[PDB]
Amino acid sequence: GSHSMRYFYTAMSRPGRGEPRFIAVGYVDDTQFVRFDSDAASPRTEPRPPWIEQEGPEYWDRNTQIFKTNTQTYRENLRIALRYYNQSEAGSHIIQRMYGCDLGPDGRLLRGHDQSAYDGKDYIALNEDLSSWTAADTAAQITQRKWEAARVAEQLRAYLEGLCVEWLRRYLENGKETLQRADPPKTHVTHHPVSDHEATLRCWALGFYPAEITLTWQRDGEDQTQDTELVETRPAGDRTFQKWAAVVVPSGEEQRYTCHVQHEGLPKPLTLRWEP
Amino acid sequence: IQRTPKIQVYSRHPAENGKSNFLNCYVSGFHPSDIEVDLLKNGERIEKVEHSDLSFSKDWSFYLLYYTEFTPTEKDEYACRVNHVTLSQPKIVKWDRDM
Amino acid sequence: KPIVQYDNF
Repeated sequence: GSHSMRYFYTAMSRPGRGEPRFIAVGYVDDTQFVRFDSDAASPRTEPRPPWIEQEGPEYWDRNTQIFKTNTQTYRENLRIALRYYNQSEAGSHIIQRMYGCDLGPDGRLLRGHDQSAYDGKDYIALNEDLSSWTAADTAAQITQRKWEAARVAEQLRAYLEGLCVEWLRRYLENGKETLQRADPPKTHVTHHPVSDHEATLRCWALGFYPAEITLTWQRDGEDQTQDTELVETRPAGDRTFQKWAAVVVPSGEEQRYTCHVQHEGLPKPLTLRWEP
Repeated sequence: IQRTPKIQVYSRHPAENGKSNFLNCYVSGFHPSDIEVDLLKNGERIEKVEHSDLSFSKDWSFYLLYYTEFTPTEKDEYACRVNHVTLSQPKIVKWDRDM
Repeated sequence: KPIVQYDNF
């Protein structure tokens, strides 16, 4: 949907090197706004974008106690997971969680999320109805029956439909100058001969926000999906993103190829050709 | 599971010799989380490198951005060296201003 | 603001 709030939790055990590390990060769309790391000398939750700094001392204290409590909880969970999988206390393991809410165009909950993974594999996930669960194996099935018994989905549903939506709306107001501002991509095409009979055409898209973009190469109006090399969208470091799509074409036929760029920061789709 | 890092080295802005910029090294699609990343200038480790906070994609794989301020020239060469448990030997990717 | 809910596996 139009906007979303997401918190990412990562807990990692490291036998022989102290207690398990717990990291938590929060995002509103593609913008990180908070961070917490139990390995920081004097662990506190820190601001990562200007608009969250206006929050008072009690917001920071409340955040910190939640993440400190989570550190303890996930340390217990890593120990429990070992028993469920008959694993020894000599290995290093990871539990990841990702939860949050999506706001639709009208400002109400579009859909909620809450998923957990163990060692990079799905473990348990809250269903879209925000009432039931999907467990990936017989181990997660135990967690599931425990969560059904403690009525956990109900707690999550209350959060996702209420607080998550209220706070996301508040952050969007407070950070409107950036959160609700799309930066269109600055586009250009490059030419790189590979031999006498072929040249590489590269369509670039730089400086855009948000990350979502579409770059297509077309030969006489036909989508060259099979011959286009695309790089994964990458961050620039200043909040914006970059991406390029390339195609190897026969020398002299460059003008039969067009690059199509789609991004919400653009009034209407761009069509680029290589101008020599 | 174990997933090998994907590596991209590029600059914040298009490269102009003699003008300030930022050398970026983006590593993504990896699991587990421990990883060693170094930015190199003519084969030697750059001292002041910063990185983003650890996060992950919807498929659970991690990603990190390592960056440093730099001034490109035509003589100097830059690269990113990554080491991860899925790699038999550190992978080095040189910076090409056209990618 | 994160959720105030802590449940074990």
